[PDB]
Amino acid sequence: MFDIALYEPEIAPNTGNIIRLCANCGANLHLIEPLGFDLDLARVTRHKNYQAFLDYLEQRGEYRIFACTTKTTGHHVDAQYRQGDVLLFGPETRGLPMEVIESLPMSQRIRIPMMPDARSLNLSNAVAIIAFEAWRQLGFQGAKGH
Amino acid sequence: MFDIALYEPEIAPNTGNIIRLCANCGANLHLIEPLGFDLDLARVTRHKNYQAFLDYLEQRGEYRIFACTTKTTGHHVDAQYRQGDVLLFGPETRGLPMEVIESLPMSQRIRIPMMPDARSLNLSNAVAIIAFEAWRQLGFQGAKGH
Repeated sequence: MFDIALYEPEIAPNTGNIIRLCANCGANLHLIEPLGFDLDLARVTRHKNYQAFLDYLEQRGEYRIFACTTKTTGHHVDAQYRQGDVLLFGPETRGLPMEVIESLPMSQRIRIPMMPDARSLNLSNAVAIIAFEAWRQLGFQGAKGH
Repeated sequence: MFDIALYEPEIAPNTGNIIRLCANCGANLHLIEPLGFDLDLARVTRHKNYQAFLDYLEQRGEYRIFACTTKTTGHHVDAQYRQGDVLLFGPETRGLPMEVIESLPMSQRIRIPMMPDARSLNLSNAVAIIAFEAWRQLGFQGAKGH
């Protein structure tokens, strides 16, 4: 239904959790280099840089990049997901650069609700939250017993 | 709006992630002993056993225990959450015992959708998924800018 992309991921254990998460919801995982670690992987694709990631997507049919950012008023539930959507996340401590975020329509910028004075989410929990909202809107197509 | 409870949690790093997660959605965290590790914590309460956990809840107004289990046809989106609900999770590798699950109405037993042949979810990702679905149904009451 959709894919997950990590921009320059930093913490290997998080990328480990996100690989398992991708198997549970049927997503393939895109890692945009450079990684903060050295690197089952049958659903994992590495891209040299953001532009190479875009060049790879153009050849593979319909897509939209939804960027996880605090720099928006729209939450992950307000977006309307479609087959081919890609859920993009920056490093846990830095988020995505402005040149990536500003390349996207305002409606493809999504923030996860949070209480005032809370710490950032663990990246893998943020992926799980957005991935399961996309999958909900797509009727959990592919789920066991469904 | 709601609280999270871990039955005999095993892996400390997961409990760490779930503490941060609880701060993001405004939940308090209940740990039902024994823990698999020795143990900010201002929102964390330890209970000697399941019955002590129930004795603590009875004195603190309206509640329902929703148990995360594969032993149900109903998914986390089919449940209708209310203020006072408690989201209960067993250890990642064992899940909850039958004597806990069977004490609950069938509508308080929830499973997260998953692809056939996927590994179990990391516990903290399963908590994030159910916690953010409850919070969605409760209008993300308390969220920044909301």
